[PDB]
Amino acid sequence: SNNLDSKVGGNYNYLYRLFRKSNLKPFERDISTEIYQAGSTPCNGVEGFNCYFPLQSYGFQPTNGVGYQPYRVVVLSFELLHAPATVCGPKKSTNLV
Amino acid sequence: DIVMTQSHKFMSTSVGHRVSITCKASQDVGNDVAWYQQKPGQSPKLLIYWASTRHTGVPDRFTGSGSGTDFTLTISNVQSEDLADYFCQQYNRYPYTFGGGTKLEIKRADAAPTVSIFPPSSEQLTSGGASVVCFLNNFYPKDINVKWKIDGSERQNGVLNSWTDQDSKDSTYSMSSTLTLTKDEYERHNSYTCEATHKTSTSPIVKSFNRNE
Amino acid sequence: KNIDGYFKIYSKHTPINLVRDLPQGFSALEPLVDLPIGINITRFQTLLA
Repeated sequence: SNNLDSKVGGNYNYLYRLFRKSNLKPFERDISTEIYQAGSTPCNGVEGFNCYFPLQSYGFQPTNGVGYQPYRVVVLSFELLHAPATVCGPKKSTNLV
Repeated sequence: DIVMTQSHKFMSTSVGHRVSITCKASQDVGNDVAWYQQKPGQSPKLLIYWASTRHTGVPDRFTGSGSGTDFTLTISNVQSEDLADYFCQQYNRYPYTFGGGTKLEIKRADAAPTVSIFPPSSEQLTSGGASVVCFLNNFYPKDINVKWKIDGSERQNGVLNSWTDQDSKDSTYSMSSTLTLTKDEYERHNSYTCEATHKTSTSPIVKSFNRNE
Repeated sequence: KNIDGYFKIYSKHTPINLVRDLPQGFSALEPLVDLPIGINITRFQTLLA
């Protein structure tokens, strides 16, 4: 979707977290847009004082290579839990033998 | 460029407590730990040189510890005259690249401000300028709410604030605001109102003065 | 318990003759529902009437 979602000069409207103190669990989102510290040196928010800040935007460019093109990925999260399954596949139900 | 990474950019310590500022420097200076003492309106002075000896005029309450990249300026019994900005630096060679800095604040109780509305002179209207004078002194803290009322109408544009540092005598604050007005905008209004909102009393200080006196 | 964001609820109801202490008996629990919450739970409280 390099002709619809990307913009000329860089679509810097969306952000994403880069570094975190701990790993995330599945089916968990991080909507916290605050900036945290990286190492032992306290930087306290804004950019400066030599910290690895996780603030980074998307480099979407339509006139660039295929490595930076925006891709509309829809993750079909299929799973098998302890609940009784109802969402089956397109198979014709036969009789009982 | 050498970036002097400091822990805190703004602190506050009242009288009787100990303030510890640890500046994690990105360079290894060894025993060359130096600090500053910047008075408001005066020249800066040396506070601690070589991390073990104080300057002439520095009292015994200002001590120091640490060496190299890890050092902590141990300051105990902070008084009202200890208002100074501390920079992590070195006295070995050039250039002197500094960092952000840490401002010290002495905590106290709140105080009621004094509002005095003064009209501009008649000779300023000949050139085509006007300035509404409203002063606010002896208040705490610095986050005060000053509103402008021009004939009952609230005005937000054309407000130029002027803030100062902490006082050294009784640790008070002072902030002024000048309303920039032209010749035509001043002659169409008569009564001005400068109000100050404080927390020491439920009745705010409201002052008014007529242009015709 | 919460394992990888998948919360499990095990329910069991049985009568007993108890007054004060802990019943030193034996019982087997059964699962009732499954809640894939996907969130982190570190502390909790107890709701009482």
